[PDB]
Amino acid sequence: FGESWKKHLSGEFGKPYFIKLMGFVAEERKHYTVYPPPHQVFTWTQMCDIKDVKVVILGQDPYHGPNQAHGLCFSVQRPVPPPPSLENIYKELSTDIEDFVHPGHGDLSGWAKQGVLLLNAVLTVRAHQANSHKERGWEQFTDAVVSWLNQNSNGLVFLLWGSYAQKKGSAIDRKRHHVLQTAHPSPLSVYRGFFGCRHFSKTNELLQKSGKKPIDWKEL
Amino acid sequence: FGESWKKHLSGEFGKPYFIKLMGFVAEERKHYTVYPPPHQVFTWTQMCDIKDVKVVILGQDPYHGPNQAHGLCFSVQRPVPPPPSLENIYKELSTDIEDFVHPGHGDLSGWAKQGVLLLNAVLTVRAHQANSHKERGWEQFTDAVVSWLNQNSNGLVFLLWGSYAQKKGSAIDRKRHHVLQTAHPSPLSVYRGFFGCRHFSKTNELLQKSGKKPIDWKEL
Amino acid sequence: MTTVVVHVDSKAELTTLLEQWEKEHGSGQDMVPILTRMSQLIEKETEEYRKGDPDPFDDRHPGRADPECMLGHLLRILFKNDDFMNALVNAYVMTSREPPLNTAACRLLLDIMPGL
Amino acid sequence: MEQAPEDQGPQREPYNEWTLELLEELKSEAVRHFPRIWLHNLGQHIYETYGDTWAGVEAIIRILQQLLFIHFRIGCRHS
Amino acid sequence: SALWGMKSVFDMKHSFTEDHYVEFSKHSQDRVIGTKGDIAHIYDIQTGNKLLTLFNPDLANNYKRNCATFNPTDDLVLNDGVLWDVRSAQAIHKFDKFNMNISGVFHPNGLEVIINTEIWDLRTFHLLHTVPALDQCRVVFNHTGTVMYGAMLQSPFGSSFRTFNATDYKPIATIDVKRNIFDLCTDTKDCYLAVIENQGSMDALNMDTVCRLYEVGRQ
Repeated sequence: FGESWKKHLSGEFGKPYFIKLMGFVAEERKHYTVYPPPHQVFTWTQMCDIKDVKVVILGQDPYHGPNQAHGLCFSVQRPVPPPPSLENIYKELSTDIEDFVHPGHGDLSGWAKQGVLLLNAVLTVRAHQANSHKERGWEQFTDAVVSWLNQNSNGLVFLLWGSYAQKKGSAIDRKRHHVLQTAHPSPLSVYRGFFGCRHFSKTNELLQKSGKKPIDWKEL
Repeated sequence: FGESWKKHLSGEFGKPYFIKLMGFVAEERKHYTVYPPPHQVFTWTQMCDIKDVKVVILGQDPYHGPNQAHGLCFSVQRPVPPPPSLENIYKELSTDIEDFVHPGHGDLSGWAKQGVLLLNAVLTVRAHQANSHKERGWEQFTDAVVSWLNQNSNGLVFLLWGSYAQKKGSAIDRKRHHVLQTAHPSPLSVYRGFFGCRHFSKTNELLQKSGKKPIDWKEL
Repeated sequence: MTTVVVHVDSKAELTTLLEQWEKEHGSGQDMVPILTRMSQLIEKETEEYRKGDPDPFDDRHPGRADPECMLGHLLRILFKNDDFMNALVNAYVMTSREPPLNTAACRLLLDIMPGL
Repeated sequence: MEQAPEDQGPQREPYNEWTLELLEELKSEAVRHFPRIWLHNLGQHIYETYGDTWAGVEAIIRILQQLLFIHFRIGCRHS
Repeated sequence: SALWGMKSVFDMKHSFTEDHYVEFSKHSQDRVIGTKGDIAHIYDIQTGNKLLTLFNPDLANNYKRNCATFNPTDDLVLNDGVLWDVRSAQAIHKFDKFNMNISGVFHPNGLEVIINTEIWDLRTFHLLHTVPALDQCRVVFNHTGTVMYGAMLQSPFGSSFRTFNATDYKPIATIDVKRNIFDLCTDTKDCYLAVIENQGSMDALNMDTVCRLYEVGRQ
């Protein structure tokens, strides 16, 4: 776990739902298999810092199969064949990056050092089961993280694609930041809008409205 | 209009929808009758100050009949017979205030000097017509006011009753403030929850968690 | 769009009338040589309305029917009175006894004769 | 020569209160015969179109009594 | 149900909280009968007490719409399709159920009993006749008792009328009223028909139910 992340995240503990989270999910680790272990929950708070966060991309549900996911949202292990929606966001990357290189795998250890907050909303779910758990405390623990970054850190962006990400972080101001939303990256998302939009420039381009640490998509 | 309100509301003008608002609604005043005049839009920014705002109560739609409303939300003129939902919030006031006095009218010039932000969301609609207009700019002009008060002023409360008020101001923090929501004050609101809840103590009671300027409900 | 006239702007001749009585909030004058135009502008507007050979079964308004000429351009203005000119129906009938005090009244209800 | 009788029956002078004494009662029987899906949805449909203006308040007591009559007339024991 | 008063003063002169359908007594009008479910109560008007409640659990048909009435001699009651001699509180003769809804009515001759489409006798209890055009219609007779009126209670209700004879039950006319008939009452002096008809389509959300007066016997 990264200590400088909890420079002011000490106001994450003392709430009536936190001990509901780290004990019962540990109790779910003492009976069942919730899929991501404790040494993969803390990857996003270890690999990147909090000093350079520039893109906020949420994540709805983890990957219930064994030996697939590693904590980051829309992410999977490298020997896993790559997931289709992450294979679907690659399609717009060719049409906007002229120098399109190919990842060839599913580990997202290349964009994580850029300034993207690849956060799953509920970090752990069970093995072989998608949405078994109730709101055991993974939601508001992140809700106290997302809207907290509206105070201290700066330079974010919200590509809150899909109605699950629209409810969590919509009302954050548009003077300090920029919020652009469209259809889901999955091809199971009949009402279109994602299918050709050129949002992926606006990681490189909306930072020209700020002037902060730059981005290259092609770190793969 | 109150000048000290616009101590820092000068960031309300320079957006692409503001001239869409004060010209076209004035154009709607140059063809049709939008019901509340310009000398009743500015009552909430005149009668109370911004230095003492403690309760945030939204308002969905104005009162389309002639000689009824005067700008504040859930409010109507004094010779008008009182509206039923404002007559419905009176029912819980008897069951919680032991010294229950009666207003006898519909002008809310008694609670406005307390610390309640009786704000309509869309301030003007047409005469004899409820929801004729499109989003001509009344919404985000208030959305840039409500979430702006999350920065400068302090001590608010959110009795965001009804799903129209839930979308606007939900995600404001619960460390600095307190958000309690229930069913609608109207008796047309089949799924119950409003019908006996004792929320009206928590204007007098949640300020004991803050310690600011006090409230008496009985100023009527 | 922007269908303007090649002659003098009759709508500006009506809008210049609209800034007088709406500013007559009891200003203390008698509008009887100015409200002749409310019969004179529209009969000038009627004098050119016979150009297209109209069908005389039109009990509706050309603001609903014929947006090509200056009749329907102007009937929608002073019919959409915003319950303000409708007071003059109440004012110059309940408080009307004198012949100038009906001159601003009886010429003008037939000036809204399709609007009646 | 018929003299219609003097209306000395039960009067309803607090119409803002007698409605409130019965609008709950109109909800107190429609839930006893119907699911609350249509009850909130039709109540929302009038509130988006009549609002808090008494023109939906009597109008829901129109529509509820117009259905609860005919639903006790078509031949459903409850619905 | 409420027995009001219509002389000159309008008041609930007696109150009932129980019965879904009340009805007078025909010849001597001092009795009011009313029926909840399968239980029918005989009331007085002078004091409003329960005079005699008649029901036999061993014998009821359990119709959907039970409406206990009187014969015009004020001696027999059709509760649940069972006759009832009101002299000594006994049952007489159950009928055979056929149509799940309608508990029957008396014909004004004092000779018959009209269950929904089966025409019975009062003293031999034999099925005289069966008119299939009486399929689930509420019946209204003339004051003289010389014609029967018919309005369908079928979902639509009453796409037409149904004019019957009171002697041989021959159909006279089915005049086509394009709207939906909801109720029907006629004059004592045989000149008008009070007809509650519904405007629009079959809309349970919007009902515009007007009253349209007809004239008897005019083209």
